[PDB]
Amino acid sequence: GRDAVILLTCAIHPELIFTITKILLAILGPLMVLQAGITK
Repeated sequence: GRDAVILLTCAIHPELIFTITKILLAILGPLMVLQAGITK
């Protein structure tokens, strides 16, 4: 749940989880959404 994971996120491999959050926002792909099953 909460009130524990946030503490473990900054205490256990914080330099790696932050990088995942940055890629998490880039995993959507606003341009890719306009190319799903296109040009057929």
